[PDB]
Amino acid sequence: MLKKKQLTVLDLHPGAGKTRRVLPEIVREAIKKRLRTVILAPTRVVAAEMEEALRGLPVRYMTTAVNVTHSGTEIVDLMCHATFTSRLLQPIRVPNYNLNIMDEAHFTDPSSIAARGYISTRVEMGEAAAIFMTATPPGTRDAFPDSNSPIMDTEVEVPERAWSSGFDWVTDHSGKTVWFVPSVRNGNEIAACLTKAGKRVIQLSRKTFETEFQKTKNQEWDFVITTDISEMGANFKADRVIDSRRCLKPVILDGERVILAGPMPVTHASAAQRRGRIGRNPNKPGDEYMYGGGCAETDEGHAHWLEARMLLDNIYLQDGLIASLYRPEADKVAAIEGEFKLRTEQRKTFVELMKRGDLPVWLAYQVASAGITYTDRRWCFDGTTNNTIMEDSVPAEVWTKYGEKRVLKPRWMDARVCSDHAALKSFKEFAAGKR
Ligand SMILES: COC(=O)[C@@]1(C)CCCN1S(C)(=O)=O
Repeated sequence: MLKKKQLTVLDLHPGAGKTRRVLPEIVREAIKKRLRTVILAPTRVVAAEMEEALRGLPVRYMTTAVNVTHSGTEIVDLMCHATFTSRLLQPIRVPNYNLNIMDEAHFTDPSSIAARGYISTRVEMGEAAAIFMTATPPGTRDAFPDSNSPIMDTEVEVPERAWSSGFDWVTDHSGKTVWFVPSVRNGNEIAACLTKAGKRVIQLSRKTFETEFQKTKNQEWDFVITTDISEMGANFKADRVIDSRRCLKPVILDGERVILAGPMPVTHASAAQRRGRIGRNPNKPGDEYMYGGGCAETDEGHAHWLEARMLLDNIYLQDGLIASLYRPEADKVAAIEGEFKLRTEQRKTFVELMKRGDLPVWLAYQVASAGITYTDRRWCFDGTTNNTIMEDSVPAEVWTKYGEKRVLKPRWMDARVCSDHAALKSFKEFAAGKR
């Protein structure tokens, strides 16, 4: 696999040992051939799992999730997918890695899609080798792949709100369950219901993942309520998965705003990854997978793929050339390569709005291309009356950096800035000039 001009899709079933057995072997061979190597982890929890698998091998961990003293003589770097894309965007020089290994290469966040497009373009140009590690590569139509032990699959009605009766099977269980919900707000309602019934519940989401995941090992639990984030390597010691088979989809309407459409069916890849959390111990057959809906290819027209093109149009590759999206996922967006390319100063603003401002890619692009500087927050208050952000059924309010009390009415409306209590609290601080 290690020869140039070759991208290998390592697609063993979930739990086959791609991380703990296959990855150290690849790394030993790459170190033997003096290949400059990058290992890309989806999250910080996977990066820590990787240090345990690669202990004793000379790897430079470019993450603060690991506390290692680096010798300064390593030719293998390990960083998160987002870190790689971030450094490609920033003026920091990134080595031209001879071998690029992406673990959990099915991740659909904009920074992951952009990293795949960049790496696969370098391979197509004959400059590098690449290994994409995932049981569910782009385009997969099998939601029921192989497992370490047999799984009991059951199509059943799954509650999406609190309930009083009709779902005795949910609470009559004596093992541990991992339940996938379409959103944080939906997970809160179901968690409150289970807690009221005497259950011990832990809730996972993107912003709280590293902190709350530790609780699955530190304390006894009955249920874990999670969003799609637990599809990226998150290992659990569970005997059941309750899968709503639903997710929210960001959609750009009329090129003017972003809405959170749905809940709608997950892809075949997501359903297979959610099921993949159980049936992993060959000595414990009969883990349960209860699913409450079907799959559809909801990745078509999803805004993440448009955002990855916004990222790639602003990364240098060679003169005026721009990296293309990885061919199996290149048709999910109707976008012309280069249409989002910004000049030096607007690009610098675009980067800072995502990196420091913590804004979604699409929203940061609208601000930067309009000629607005990073610290100028006047667009947070001068939008139309139907762009008013609502908190507790009343217009949200902030004190501006001038000391004036104003209604949050952004010129560009992106539903992700107020999708939950935490996101809106962060957007209020941004609009106030607090970061
Ligand atoms: C945490 O998010 C990031 O780091 C990414 C890679 C996400 C999209 C671009 N930004 S950016 C400006 O490069 O920081």
